[PDB]
Amino acid sequence: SGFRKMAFPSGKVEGCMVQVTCGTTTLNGLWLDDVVYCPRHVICTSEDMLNPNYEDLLIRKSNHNFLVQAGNVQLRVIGHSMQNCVLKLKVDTANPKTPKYKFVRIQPGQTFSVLACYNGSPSGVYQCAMRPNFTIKGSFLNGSCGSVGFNIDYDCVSFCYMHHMELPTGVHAGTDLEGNFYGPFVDRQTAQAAGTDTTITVNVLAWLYAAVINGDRWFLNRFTTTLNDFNLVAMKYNYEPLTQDHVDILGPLSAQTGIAVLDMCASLKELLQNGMNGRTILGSALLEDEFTPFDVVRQCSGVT
Amino acid sequence: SGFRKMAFPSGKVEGCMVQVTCGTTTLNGLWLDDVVYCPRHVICTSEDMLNPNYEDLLIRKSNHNFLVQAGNVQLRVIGHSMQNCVLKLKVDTANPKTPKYKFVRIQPGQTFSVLACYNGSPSGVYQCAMRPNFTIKGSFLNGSCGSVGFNIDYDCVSFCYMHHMELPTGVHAGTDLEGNFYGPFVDRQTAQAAGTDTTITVNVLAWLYAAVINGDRWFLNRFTTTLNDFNLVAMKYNYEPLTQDHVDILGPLSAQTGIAVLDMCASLKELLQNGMNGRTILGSALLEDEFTPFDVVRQCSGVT
Ligand SMILES: COc1ccc2cncc(NC(=O)Cc3cccc(Cl)c3)c2c1
Ligand SMILES: COc1ccc2cncc(NC(=O)Cc3cccc(Cl)c3)c2c1
Repeated sequence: SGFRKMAFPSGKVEGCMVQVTCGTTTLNGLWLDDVVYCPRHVICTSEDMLNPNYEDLLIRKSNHNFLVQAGNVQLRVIGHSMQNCVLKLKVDTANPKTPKYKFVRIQPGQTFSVLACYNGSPSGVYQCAMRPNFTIKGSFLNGSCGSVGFNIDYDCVSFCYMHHMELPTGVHAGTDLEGNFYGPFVDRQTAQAAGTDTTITVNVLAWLYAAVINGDRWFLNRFTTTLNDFNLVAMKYNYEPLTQDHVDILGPLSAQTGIAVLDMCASLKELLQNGMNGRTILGSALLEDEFTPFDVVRQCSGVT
Repeated sequence: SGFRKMAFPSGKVEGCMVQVTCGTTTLNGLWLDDVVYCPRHVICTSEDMLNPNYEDLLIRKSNHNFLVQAGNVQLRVIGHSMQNCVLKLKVDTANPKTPKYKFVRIQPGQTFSVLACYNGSPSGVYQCAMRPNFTIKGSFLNGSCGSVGFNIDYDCVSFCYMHHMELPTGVHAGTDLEGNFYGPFVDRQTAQAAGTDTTITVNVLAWLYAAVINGDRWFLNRFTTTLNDFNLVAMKYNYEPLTQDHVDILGPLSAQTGIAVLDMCASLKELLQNGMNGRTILGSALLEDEFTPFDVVRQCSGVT
């Protein structure tokens, strides 16, 4: 038993973390095979950060201008390209520690592990979620740019996120590994609307199943509800609307506990309308939405 | 900005995770140099788990009975010894991936990262704290025995915890790497008193400093307090008594924010006497005590 905000082991990812220096700026790069991926804002200076002409800024750059360092050994840059908002630097050596990897674009509400890095050195790892508004609530400081988010299935690392920017609101915005930002965000030091963020309902329901599995049952009740009635309650409390696909994904947890998904919806409806009344669920005084149904299954079954 | 329950990168630790099989039982081992450390309850069977005679059970065992597996390759056991509640199996090969390591016994209130493993395979990593009552609130399933807790300074892994047991209350008990349990716990399937657990006050104060550093200031007030007055409040709310040593350790965070430790104590006194009033601090509706002053400094400064 026990329920923690568990991240994937970062080992396979530490072996890809490099330091990228361009001009006066240093950020993190992801060395996979003979390519180093990093945020394109490495070619920028403070003056041009308000609205940079990335194509023009990259033109004044040659392979020898980009300095890629892997721990201590210098990598030789033989090619440079800009793919959306990332630079792909072809290096003459393939990373001996490259794991089996995929570049995947996650959906909002999905979770992943983040390995925060500074100067190519990892400092920590935390599990987080792609918010419905495409922001992430991470922990990032200056120099954390280039830190990646990922998921791990058996031996394959699916890279899903690269950190680029911190919004004035303190939340974080970044891209997939092909350079496409999640959300409407652009790599300019300009004020940007993060958007209205909602609560990932299916994740809160999955965490309620995780609570029952781990002994917390006080929130269970003699009531049930329909998808329609629950969705009216969810709309009032800024929760993502529940669909039959969400109910289907909660099938495994519903079968393990023997609690129908609409009976768990009725418990969540009561928790929303009445609050926690000073109590806790899994050590928390608020409803948690950063555990997908898959995360709860993995943690309560012990998939390695 | 941002404040997460960040764990150390698990890379250096994954390279030491082995699988130990003895008889019908399988648990995790820590392969450092030519020794594999694991919980001694690997030599037990269900019948003798109520009160095992470990000395007698180990006598019926020879080096060839212990099966140590590192990923896929089998290790050759040339020596076996029992040190308190851990077995030290001398293997003929030194772990090529052994990091610079220390075996340290942490104090209650200290934090560490845990790499949960099953069959020698890591599954996740989470940051947690040694509770004042010497239990840990981890996430462990059957087969998680042998999973270690650690801290990392530069390149040195300080191993501080080895998981042995889950108490009937769902909390976890384990040992240091010399086989000494933290707390009064023994490796027997017997009901054991976990003890009264208190809230690590200096950690809650450190997290309040982390809240101010990251924009959350609603809890700050026009009041101050003495060590004595604050300690009366802490006693009523089952918080660890604050000492001048705790105040001294909060010196760096007090200097960064410019908020005197006794003014932050007065804010905590109000939060305890009045609750959060439905609000949150760093995304939480309760007072957090699993971030030491060092953790807050590391996370808000970016030590790699
Ligand atoms: C300067 O202080 C910080 C603190 C925390 C930080 C956390 N994440 C990122 C940082 N910097 C940037 O976002 C730099 C930047 C600016 C505009 C557009 C783009 Cl793509 C990048 C951070 C800086
Ligand atoms: C059998 O199910 C579980 C579930 C979660 C579990 C989480 N941690 C540990 C487990 N097992 C034990 O503690 C085995 C045991 C028993 C008595 C004394 C000692 Cl030293 C060891 C777990 C078992």
